[PDB]
Amino acid sequence: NTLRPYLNAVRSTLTASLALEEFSSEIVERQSQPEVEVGRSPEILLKPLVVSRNEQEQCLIESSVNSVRFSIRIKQVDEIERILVRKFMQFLMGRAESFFILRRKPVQGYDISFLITNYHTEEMLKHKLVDFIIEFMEEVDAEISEMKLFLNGRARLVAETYLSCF
Amino acid sequence: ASFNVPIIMDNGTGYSKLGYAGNDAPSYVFPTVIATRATEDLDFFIGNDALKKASAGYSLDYPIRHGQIENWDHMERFWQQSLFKYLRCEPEDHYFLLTEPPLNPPENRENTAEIMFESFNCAGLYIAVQAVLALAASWTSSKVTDRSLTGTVVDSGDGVTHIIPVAEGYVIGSSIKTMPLAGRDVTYFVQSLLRLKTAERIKEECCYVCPDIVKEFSRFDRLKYASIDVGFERFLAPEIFFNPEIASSDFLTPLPELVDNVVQSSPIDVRKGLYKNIVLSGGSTLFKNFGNRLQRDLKRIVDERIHRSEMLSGAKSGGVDVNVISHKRQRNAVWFGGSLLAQTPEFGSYCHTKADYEEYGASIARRYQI
Amino acid sequence: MPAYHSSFLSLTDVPTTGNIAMLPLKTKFRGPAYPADESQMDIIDECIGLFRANCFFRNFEIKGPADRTLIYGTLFISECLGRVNGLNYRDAERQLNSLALENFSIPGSAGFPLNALYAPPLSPQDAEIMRTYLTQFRQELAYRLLSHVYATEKDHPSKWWTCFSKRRFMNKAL
Amino acid sequence: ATSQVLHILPKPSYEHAFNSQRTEFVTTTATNQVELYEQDGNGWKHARTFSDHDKIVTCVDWAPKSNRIVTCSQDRNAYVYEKRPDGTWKQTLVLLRLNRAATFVRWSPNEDKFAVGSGARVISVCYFEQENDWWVSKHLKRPLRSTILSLDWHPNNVLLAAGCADRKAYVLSAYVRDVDAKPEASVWGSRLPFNTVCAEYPSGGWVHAVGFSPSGNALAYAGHDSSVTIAYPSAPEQPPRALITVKLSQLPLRSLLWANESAIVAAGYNYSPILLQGNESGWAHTRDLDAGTSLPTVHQNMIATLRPYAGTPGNITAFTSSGTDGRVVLWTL
Amino acid sequence: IVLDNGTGFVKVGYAKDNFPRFQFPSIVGRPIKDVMVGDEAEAVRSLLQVKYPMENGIIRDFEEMNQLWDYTFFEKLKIDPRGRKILLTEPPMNPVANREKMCETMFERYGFGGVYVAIQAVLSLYAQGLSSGVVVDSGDGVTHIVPVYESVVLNHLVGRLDVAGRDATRYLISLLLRKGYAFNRTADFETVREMKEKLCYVSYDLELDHKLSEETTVLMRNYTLPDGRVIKVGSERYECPECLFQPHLVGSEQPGLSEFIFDTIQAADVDIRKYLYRAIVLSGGSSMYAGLPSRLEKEIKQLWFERVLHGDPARLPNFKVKIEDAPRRRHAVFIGGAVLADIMAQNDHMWVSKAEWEEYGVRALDK
Amino acid sequence: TEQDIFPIRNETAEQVQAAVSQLIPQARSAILQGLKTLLSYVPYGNDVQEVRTQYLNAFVDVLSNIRAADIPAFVKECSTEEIDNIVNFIYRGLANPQAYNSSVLLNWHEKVVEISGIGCIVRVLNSRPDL
Amino acid sequence: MLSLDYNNIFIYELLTERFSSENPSSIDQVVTDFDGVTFHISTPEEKTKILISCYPELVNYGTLDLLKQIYGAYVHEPEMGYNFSILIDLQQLPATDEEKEQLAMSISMLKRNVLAAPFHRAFTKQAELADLARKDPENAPMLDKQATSQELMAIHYRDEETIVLWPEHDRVTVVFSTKFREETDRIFGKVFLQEFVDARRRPAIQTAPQVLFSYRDPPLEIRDIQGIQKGDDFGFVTFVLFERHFTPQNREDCISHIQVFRNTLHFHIKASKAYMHQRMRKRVADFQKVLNRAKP
Ligand SMILES: Nc1ncnc2c1ncn2[C@@H]1O[C@H](COP(=O)(O)OP(=O)(O)OP(=O)(O)O)[C@@H](O)[C@H]1O
Ligand SMILES: Nc1ncnc2c1ncn2[C@@H]1O[C@H](COP(=O)(O)OP(=O)(O)OP(=O)(O)O)[C@@H](O)[C@H]1O
Ligand SMILES: [Mg+2]
Repeated sequence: NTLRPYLNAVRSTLTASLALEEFSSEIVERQSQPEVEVGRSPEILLKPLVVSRNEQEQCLIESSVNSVRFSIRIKQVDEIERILVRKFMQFLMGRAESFFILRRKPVQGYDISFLITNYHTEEMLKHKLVDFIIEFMEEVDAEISEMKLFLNGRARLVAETYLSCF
Repeated sequence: ASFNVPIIMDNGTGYSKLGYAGNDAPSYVFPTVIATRATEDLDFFIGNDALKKASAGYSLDYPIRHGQIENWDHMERFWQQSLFKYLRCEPEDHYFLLTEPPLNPPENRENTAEIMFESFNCAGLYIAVQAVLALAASWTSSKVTDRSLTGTVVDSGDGVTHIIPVAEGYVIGSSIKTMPLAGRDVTYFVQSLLRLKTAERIKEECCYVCPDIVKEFSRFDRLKYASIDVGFERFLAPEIFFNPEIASSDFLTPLPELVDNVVQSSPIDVRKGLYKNIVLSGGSTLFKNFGNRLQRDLKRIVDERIHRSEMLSGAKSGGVDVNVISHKRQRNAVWFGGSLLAQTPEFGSYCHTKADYEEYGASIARRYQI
Repeated sequence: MPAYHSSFLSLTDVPTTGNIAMLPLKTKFRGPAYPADESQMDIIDECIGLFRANCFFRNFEIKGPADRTLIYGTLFISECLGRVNGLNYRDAERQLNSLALENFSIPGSAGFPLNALYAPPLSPQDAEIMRTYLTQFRQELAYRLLSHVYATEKDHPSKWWTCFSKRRFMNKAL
Repeated sequence: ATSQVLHILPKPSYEHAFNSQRTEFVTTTATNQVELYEQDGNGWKHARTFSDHDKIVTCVDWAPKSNRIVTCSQDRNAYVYEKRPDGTWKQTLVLLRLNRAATFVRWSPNEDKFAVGSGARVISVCYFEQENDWWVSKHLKRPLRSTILSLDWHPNNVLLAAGCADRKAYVLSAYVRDVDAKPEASVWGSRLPFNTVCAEYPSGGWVHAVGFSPSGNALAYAGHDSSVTIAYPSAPEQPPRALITVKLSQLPLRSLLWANESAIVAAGYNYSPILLQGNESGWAHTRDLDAGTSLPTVHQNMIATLRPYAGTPGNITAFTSSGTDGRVVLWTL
Repeated sequence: IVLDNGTGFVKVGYAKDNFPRFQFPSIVGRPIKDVMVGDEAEAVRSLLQVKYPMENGIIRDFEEMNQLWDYTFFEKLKIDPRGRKILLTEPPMNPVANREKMCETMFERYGFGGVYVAIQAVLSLYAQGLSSGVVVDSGDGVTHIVPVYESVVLNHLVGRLDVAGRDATRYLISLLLRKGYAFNRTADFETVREMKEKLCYVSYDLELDHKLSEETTVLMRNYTLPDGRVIKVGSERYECPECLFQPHLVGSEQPGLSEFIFDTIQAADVDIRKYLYRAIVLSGGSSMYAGLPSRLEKEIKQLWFERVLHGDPARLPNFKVKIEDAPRRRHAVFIGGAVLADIMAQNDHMWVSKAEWEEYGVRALDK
Repeated sequence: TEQDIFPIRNETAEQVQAAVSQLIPQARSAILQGLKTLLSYVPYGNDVQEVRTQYLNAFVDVLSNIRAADIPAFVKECSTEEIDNIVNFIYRGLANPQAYNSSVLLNWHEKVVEISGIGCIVRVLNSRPDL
Repeated sequence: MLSLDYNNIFIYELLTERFSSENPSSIDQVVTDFDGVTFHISTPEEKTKILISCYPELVNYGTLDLLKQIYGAYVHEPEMGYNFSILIDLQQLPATDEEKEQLAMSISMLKRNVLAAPFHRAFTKQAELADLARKDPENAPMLDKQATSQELMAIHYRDEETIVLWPEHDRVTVVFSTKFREETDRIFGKVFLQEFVDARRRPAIQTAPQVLFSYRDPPLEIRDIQGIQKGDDFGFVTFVLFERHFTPQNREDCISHIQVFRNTLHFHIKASKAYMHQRMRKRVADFQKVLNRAKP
């Protein structure tokens, strides 16, 4: 099982890299802006760490002083799971105001990308969110598996109720 | 295919309206409720079916509360069921239309658009305000007999009433005064003056409207048996709303005073037009000899505002142009005007098709036009 | 508003006493007022209608005697209707007489609210005048009610006239 | 073993800012407003608040000897509050021209001037101008080239430290001509001029603060790379005699200091105060102050800046710490 | 002591004061006194027809202004109208008839023995300690600008921009309406103004603005209306002040706040630009937005090194565009006048006191 | 490069491109023995990219072809520099899971994080700008 | 609901309400059903004469015989529009015990009744072929191959839809067409049509007909049709009708069950999509609750 080692590794690296501090943009005055979107910010950004357990799934763990980013590529082999996760991430990022953390336009080449700032780290605990990330990932995986398993029942029921009428 | 007959559906509390354009009577009417109950978790009645199967409907809760959509998981089910098993309509054949109470929030409007667009994979969405939909129905009268979006929409419901003026089509909800008094007040009044189903049957069978009780009583001494006697209750019923003190002294502010305050709160420049013509929404405050009663009350209350102001200020203001027009059948007139508004060739020039959504998402779902 | 206005009192001249004024009318018993110029419309007849219309009202703007007399008439009519609501004609007339031509002195008795009855009390210089006026007015109103409400039956008044006496002026019914 | 719990303070503390007698502490609330409390039976209580600020206040300080209070924010300027004899706190502004927002402020030992952590490429210092009511401005462009994060004032009117953003640890000096304080010579620099620099110590990453032994020598500093470094300079042109870099295994820390002449204590992101000895030819970690390492530890959040205790200038054997969720604690040893 | 008659609002305070004392707007009501004034016209404006006599540097309600000044001298100052002196200043480039009428009034109505009518821009520039320079006086309705040199402003370089706070608020409400909401132009003109200065900040980054607005949520905020409804504002917070830099968007063909300033600067000789470059400041609407100094500095640098003659950035440090950002830019001219009136008080060389009160001859130019 | 980066130009040894090959050869010939040579010298951050990629691939292959019976022995028997270097190497090798399996890499990362400390990951995160 | 109704609920309710009512009022409604059709329920002149209101393809083929034989003399002028009007009166009824319900059901199923005429000729041809190849089982293949490609008819009930049918020996097969305008709907239809053919393996339902699938490789015999050829956004499914199901004893229910095959699939797909949306909303609510609880 290569799932628990990867989960432990991502949890540990996230807990180690989660360090948000207040910083004023040295370019523009009296406007707190990010450090991964505006300008370049060469001497502030850290090395983007990445962890992977397979070829179709990975997560880019980027770090900064006040612009830490995080993204994961959900596993997908068939078109069913592909379109399922596509629609799920679309509907989840559409109403980004609910969580106040998710983004609207994820980075190119990825499915979903989160976003955390100093305010988000102070309004909530650290280990709580660290565990909630893994819990949400596992719950999304299980829900996708169920939906894949939930369509067969409806399909066979429709088949049996449409062929038994005669 | 961009030319078929559109569909108008004004879903709200209690009874929900739904049908087609180019008509005068509703095709279906029933209360908004579903008889919700391993697998096969989709067997639940709707409308009259649920009202009859309540025996085993297992707590047929209501899916709508205070007009605003609160249970989307059940609202979508109700919508799809009413569209498939009670309308037999093809979604990929013509345009659609949704309902939204006054001041509907962008969040809820976008949620409704997204749940009614991607779920059924339709093509064409359109949402408007109840005020404009009700005002467009009064165009059939000989007063306007044209397109003139200027006036006020006083929605008097069964539970509560409200008013939402419109300034040249744009409803300005900055100053509004709602009247909690509704049909329930008159129902309780009638029930108390005779010491649910029987009360409603007695209230929806005979209801007079008199200028004043002092004259109603004088004319009464100079009557009907159904269902068990009647009397001055028919004369006192309507006054319960005109003079709240008769029914409930809590909201002493009467209807004429509320209308005057609402029309005077806005700038006078636009109020001079708003006070010209007004239309009532729904068919609750539609009693025999009712509209003219409110017109007389307003033209009598405006005395101390016009005649006295002319002498106080010293300027002849010939603003005698108020003329209230009452609908003939407003019980389901919320879509009567919508049908005429959608039958215009330019109805499709202010909508969004699949090409305007597939490459834009749920962003363009709030800004509309006439 | 739907209240019953006085339409008789003014601010020019009237035989007021304490907190109310005088209203000459036609009556059989002794009265303090004098004969009016014409009997086209007496005040005792309009008071009955005012009370019948205001029985289901909240209150009325007390403006001198115009409102005090109307409130007194409405209260008297309500009391008469409650005492002869569904009783025999003989007992009803007996109670009406015992309430109109009784020994009731000037207003200001205990138990009942003194503010709603008569705010400014003026017993001296008008005691007998006010007493005889009240007696005559009560007798006339009681007789007029017994003659009008009484239908063609064997002294049976209108059912609604006695069944619509649930409320009173200012909620002074229970 | 030893612990203490005060007002939960459901706001980002980031500071302690004790008073002269250490009875009226001030703390920020991520807003222009300020929260002040007074001593009460087994706890504090709300006493007064400050206003007139535009953006969130970041750093404040109060010299115990003078009983003054100075504040700064990201509003292009800083304010100073004075104790009014009527029973309140006065407010006064200082005229200083800057290009970016400030991040940190530190008072002077002898209470004659102060430094501000300007986010621009220059550092400013102000003082009381004679025959005037406002405080003159100041700026330096030669030594510094990037923004600064932390600041520290050596026990003197010279050799003002400065924590630059880059991996280098810069150090400046402020010697005003009007100020009669003579710049006595030391090991850092003899007869140093107005503007000068001692050495740019390359750190193992970021920098959060700089330490100072109670005597004055044995400079130190920490960073985000979970490591602390010391220094023993012998001359402004010679290299350090002993440059030992110890890397702790736990999470990094910030806002270090020198508890004793040899022992050093500090805290930060890690949920446990560290305790280690110090020598000129040796170094090693002994243990942590926590005795329990939802969570087993006491502080279940990030630790904020750490200030020392009154004690004695030579040794204090005590300090106080807090976090982003308040819950200030007054440790010992 | 003195005051500053403004178009929209007006201030008043003692001379050499640390901060202003009174602040009242030029919006008189009409119904509680006979005619609302200041507080009586603002707090009770719900049942009174408001009116703004001062507008566009001119006036139309003479009795209204008279009552305003009477109430001011009565309550706001608590000093005798004739046993005291004042020093006012109208907007720049104003007509001479208004000044003559103000002098005649101050002389023959209140009995003032000594007054003074100077230029507000001159006082705003002197408050910062500078005798020669420029000032961006973005008024409430018109943004007037004029240079200063040798204690006198150059009338040739005088101008006025069509942009102002009114157009800004109009575009803000229009964007809030077209964004999905259904508001009115006059439904609530105070909540929009309170939200603008509270959540809007000018930024000269158009490529990054929409990017951060459509790719992040940190820009989103939560504002509370007066009734209780929770309203949201997104990318419409930074686009509001953009109308100042793009007059064409408000329906007025104009170069811009920076383009016009440049065209006026390089319009004069090079001998004055050397000192005018190090005096680029603003006092009013053009000095209160967040991020305006950096934006205008970048615009000036761009139009400097890419407008006249430049092919490479080999001499970008030769020209220094000094753009000072005074925190008290709103009361800059007020403080300047308050500090200047004290130097001319004891001075007996002012040909106004004892001459512009009752001793009026046939010449009134030296005023 | 100019700031926040200690090494700037090391053409003296970078242009040679021989020490890395010599170290990789001994490790390959030997393949608790790999880390001795593979970690004795880290790829010097410079303008050389092919040699660095080859050394990284060789180190990843050596780590994969190692005895995974009792890793704790070598995990505990190593200096701070060695553990930091191997952690950084594992982090840089886990970026391309197509060529390598990454399972052994993730296992070694988890073991060194749960056996040594919870600060090695944070220390390796702040590495050189181009090294 | 697991089976779509074949009778219009609106008409089935209006007729049964007007038959028992005693105050018929004016009606000016315009109801539309599936397959792109429109109805017109209104009275031309009087208030009681209820005048209830792709077609040329069936007119040129011949379908009015069965409609007339089933409806009697209730036909009326073409009434330009739907092209099939009917005159009904609520005063000259023959009885009210069950004739009212029968007439209501007939007027409601008029759609299928009109769309069921092409099946009578197919039934007749199949019976004739079975009678021809009854005593001589041999020689049937070539005769059947020669008795096709000429009698098969194509129905055009939509701008893009198309259904064809041709007779066989001892059985009869049909084929449908569909046009999916989305990838998720395409995948749903694919999995549904796969489960359909996979379900027949069960012995309890082995007696059901055989169903095949063809996405991009349509039958070569039907490829000669002038309709749409093989396409990427198209899917054809073939069915078979045996004699046991095609027997006249039970030939009235199978036709109505098959006439709603194109809509049942889309209805079930949309129901599944609604269930997916509901589950997603539930998960989002759970995540929001967890996030709100994460606060201190
Ligand atoms: N002619 C009439 N005169 C008086 N009352 C009537 C008349 N017609 C209907 N009503 C009553 O008016 C009330 C409101 O009817 P209406 O159809 O307007 O409700 P509604 O707006 O759909 O209600 P809700 O807002 O609760 O959904 C009901 O009690 C109804 O029976
Ligand atoms: N917080 C704020 N930030 C920026 N602008 C603001 C703020 N509050 C108000 N404003 C705008 O400031 C303008 C008025 O500025 P001010 O009162 O200084 O003008 P003024 O000096 O009276 O003008 P004039 O010289 O034209 O008479 C209006 O556009 C107003 O909406
Ligand atoms: Mg309604």
